[PDB]
Amino acid sequence: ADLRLEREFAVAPEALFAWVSDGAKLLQWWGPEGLHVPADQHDLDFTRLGPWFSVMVNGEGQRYKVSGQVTHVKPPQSVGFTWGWHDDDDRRGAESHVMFIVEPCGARLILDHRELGDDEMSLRHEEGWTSSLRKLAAELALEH
Repeated sequence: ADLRLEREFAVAPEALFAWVSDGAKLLQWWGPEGLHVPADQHDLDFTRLGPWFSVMVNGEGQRYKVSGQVTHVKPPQSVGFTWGWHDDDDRRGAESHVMFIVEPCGARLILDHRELGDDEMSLRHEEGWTSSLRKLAAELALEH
């Protein structure tokens, strides 16, 4: 019910943080490879506190909506937000907390997702995040 992922990048921590907090940048790699978020419906931005949400659509038209609350935004340091998927009738279930933290070295990113349904879910999310980070990595290497 608790997962941890991390990767280093040849960019400046200031940059890495902007890439994991700014909506313009977030909307670039959000969601696993294969699915995207329609500009039509979302509020993906961890730059300020308050409600955040975002639906994802895959290559087959399947929609997935996840909501949350940005709990803390430490501009250079880190961000933290609430996590909850939505029902077939727009009803969010089990809630979790996601945290993106930087820390230079270049700069490395730590993704920590806790309080998930169980282990079988702590896996499904890990691979999901893993898949989604590939898109960030690529997005970064394109901006150098």
